[PDB]
Amino acid sequence: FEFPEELKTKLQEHINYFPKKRQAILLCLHEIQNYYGYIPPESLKPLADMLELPLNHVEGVVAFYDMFDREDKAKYRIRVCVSIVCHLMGTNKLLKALENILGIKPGEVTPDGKFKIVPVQCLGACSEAPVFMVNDDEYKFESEVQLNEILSRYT
Amino acid sequence: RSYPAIPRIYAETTLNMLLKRAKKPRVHSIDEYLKDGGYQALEKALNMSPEEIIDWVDKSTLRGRGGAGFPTGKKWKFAVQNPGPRYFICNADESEPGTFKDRIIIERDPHLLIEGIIISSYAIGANEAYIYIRGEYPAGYYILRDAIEEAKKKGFLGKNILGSGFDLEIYVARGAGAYICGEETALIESLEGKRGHPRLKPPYPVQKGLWGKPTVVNNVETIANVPFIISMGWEEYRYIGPSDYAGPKLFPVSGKVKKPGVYELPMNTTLREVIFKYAGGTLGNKKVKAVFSGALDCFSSEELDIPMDYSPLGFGGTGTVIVLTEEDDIVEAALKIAEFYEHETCGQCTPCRVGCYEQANLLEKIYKGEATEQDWEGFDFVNRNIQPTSICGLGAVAGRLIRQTLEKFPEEWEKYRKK
Ligand SMILES: NC(=O)/C(O)=C/C=C/N(C=O)[C@@H]1O[C@H](COP(=O)(O)OP(=O)(O)OC[C@H]2O[C@@H](n3cnc4c(N)ncnc43)[C@H](O)[C@@H]2O)[C@@H](O)[C@H]1O
Ligand SMILES: Cc1cc2nc3c(=O)[nH]c(=O)nc-3n(C[C@H](O)[C@H](O)[C@H](O)COP(=O)(O)O)c2cc1C
Ligand code: SF4
Ligand code: FES
Repeated sequence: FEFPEELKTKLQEHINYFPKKRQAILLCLHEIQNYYGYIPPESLKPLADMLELPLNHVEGVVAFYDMFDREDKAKYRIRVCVSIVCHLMGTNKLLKALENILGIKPGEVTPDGKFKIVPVQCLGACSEAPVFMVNDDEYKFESEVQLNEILSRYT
Repeated sequence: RSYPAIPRIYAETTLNMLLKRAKKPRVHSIDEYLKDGGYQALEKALNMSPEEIIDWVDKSTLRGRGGAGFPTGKKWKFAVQNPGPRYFICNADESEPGTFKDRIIIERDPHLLIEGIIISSYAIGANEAYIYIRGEYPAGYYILRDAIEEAKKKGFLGKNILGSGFDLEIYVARGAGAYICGEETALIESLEGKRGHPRLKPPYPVQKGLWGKPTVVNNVETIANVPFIISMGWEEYRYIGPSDYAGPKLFPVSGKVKKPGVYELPMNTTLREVIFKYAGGTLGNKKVKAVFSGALDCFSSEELDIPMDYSPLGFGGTGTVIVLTEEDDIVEAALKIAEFYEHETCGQCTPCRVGCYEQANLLEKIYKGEATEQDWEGFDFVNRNIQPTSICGLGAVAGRLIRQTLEKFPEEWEKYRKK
C-alpha cells in the first residue's frame, strides 16, 4: 500500500502543522477517511511510518475514535443523533423517513455504496432536534419531503 | 469562503456581551469585529503585566463555564507558580447531551474566543495555545482556522505581538468522536496523539499537563469572558448578576420549550424564568415534569425556583436545560442517559467499564418488560456501583441522573416493576 501523491501531500501538511508529528494522527485519519470513504486497514502501516509511531499505537487509535470506520466504504455518512433530546423530538420519524427514501436502517450501507446511516450520540445542536449530518453538513429534520430534497443535493 | 451547512440555532441576550455579535447566525469576520472595538482589550492587556491580568480575572469572580465552576483566576495562579514553558488549551470538545452553547461563540464570533485565548496565554506565559474542537464540529474547525489566519495577518498572533515581545501560535486540533476527550486529561492525551484515556488527578494539568508541562485548560465560554473583563475592568464585570457569581452565562435550552436555543442571562435568573420568561414556556402549554441538566442531573417540577448559579443549591453545571413535559416517560428518558454512558466510557476502570454497559443492558430489559427479579436487583446494585476505583468524573456520575429519577419518580418506576 502506497498513498496517492494528492493524499500524501495533504497528510504531510497535517504532519508539519503541529510542533510534534504524532499530534497530527487524528487529522491524518480524518483525511484518509475523506479520501477512501473509510479507513483501509492497509493504510495504517504507511501512516504509522509517516507519524514515526508503532503500528499497534495507530491501530489502538483507530479502534478508540468512533468517527473512524475500517469496515464499510461510503461516499456519504448520514450521522443521525440517537441521544436524549433528538429521541424526545423525533429521531424515529427521521429514521423512518430515511428508510422510506433509501431503504436502509442504522448501521447499513446502500447497495451502490453511496450512503451509510451512522447512529451517533449528541451532535450539540439539540435546539434543532432531530439532528443529522450528511458528511460535514448539518441539518434539522423537518419532514420526509424536506429530507428528500436535502439528499438529492448529494450525487 | 464557503463552510459546511450548520443549523441556525436561535440565540437571545439580556446582556449583549458573549452574544453581542453571536445573537446573529453568521460568521463575524475580523473587519466587523474591529469595528466593534475588537482586539482593543488585547492591546490594553499587552500594556499590563501578566500578574495584573491574573488579578483582574481573579477579582472578577469568573468561574469555569465547562461545568465544574472552578475559579479561573485561581487556576491561572496555580499554573504560574510552576516553572515554564507553559501551555494554554481551549476546550471546544462540547459533547455533553443538550449542550450547544460553545459552538455559538466558535461559529459566529471566533475573534472573541481568539482574543480571549491571546490574553489568557499572555497572562500565564504560554507561547503555544491549542483549541481542541470535537470532530462533529467541522464548520467550527474551518471557521477557527480562517479566523486565526485573519488575526495573524492583522498582527494579533505570531512573534513579538504589537511590539510587546510576546510570541504566540494557536493550533487547532480535531477530535474524532469521543465524549471522554472533553475531560481535560483525556483531551491532553488526545492532543499528544494517543487514545483519549483520562489520567489520575492530582497532578492537575496546571502542575503536569501537555508533555508533562504546566497547562491551563479552560472552556470556550470561560475564555470568551476574558476580553470583557479587560475591556470593562473587573468592577464593572462584577456588577453583572450576583457579585459572588458574576458575569454573563450562556444557557442552552432544548426539549419541550416553545423557543429552544441559547440564552445569555445573569446567574440570578431562576430555572423557572429560563423556561417560562425566556424560552417561551412549554410546547402545548403542558406541565414541566423534569429538567435534565445534560446527562448529569435530573431536577423535578418542585425544584424550578432555584438560581442558575454556582452556589451549593444553584443549578450549576454547564447551564444545560433539557425540558421534559408530563407526556414524557421518565424510564425511557433514563434509558437514553444509560445508553449515552454505555457508549462513552473509555473502559480503563473495571466498575465504570462493566457498570456503564450493565446499567444500559438491564435498563433496556426493564423498559421492554423482559427483566427478571434478579435483573431489577442487579440494575439497582450496578447503578450504585459504577463509581468505585473510577479515575475521572464520567464513572463518578454515570449513575447520578438515573438514581435521581428513581428517587424523584418512584410511581413511574414502580409501574415498570409490575409490567
Ligand atoms: N460544553 C460541554 O459540553 C461541557 O462543558 C461539558 C462538560 C461536561 N462535564 C461532565 O462531567 C462537566 O464537567 C464537570 C467535571 O469536570 P472535572 O474536570 O472532572 O472537574 P474538577 O472539579 O476535577 O476540575 C475542574 C477544573 O478545575 C481544576 N482544578 C480542580 N481542583 C484543582 C486544584 N486543587 N488545583 C488546580 N486545579 C484544580 C481542574 O484541573 C479542572 O480544570 C462536571 O461538573 C460536568 O458539569
Ligand atoms: C466526561 C467529561 C466530559 C467533559 N467535557 C467537557 C467539554 O466538552 N468541554 C469542557 O470545556 N469541559 C468539559 N469537561 C470538564 C473539563 O474536564 C474541565 O473541567 C474544563 O474544560 C476546565 O475549564 P473551565 O474551568 O473553564 O470550566 C468534561 C469533564 C468530564 C468529566
Ligand atoms: S471513570 Fe470511566 S471514563 Fe473515566 S477513566 Fe475510568 S473507565 Fe474511563
Ligand atoms: S441530543 Fe441530538 S443533537 Fe443533542
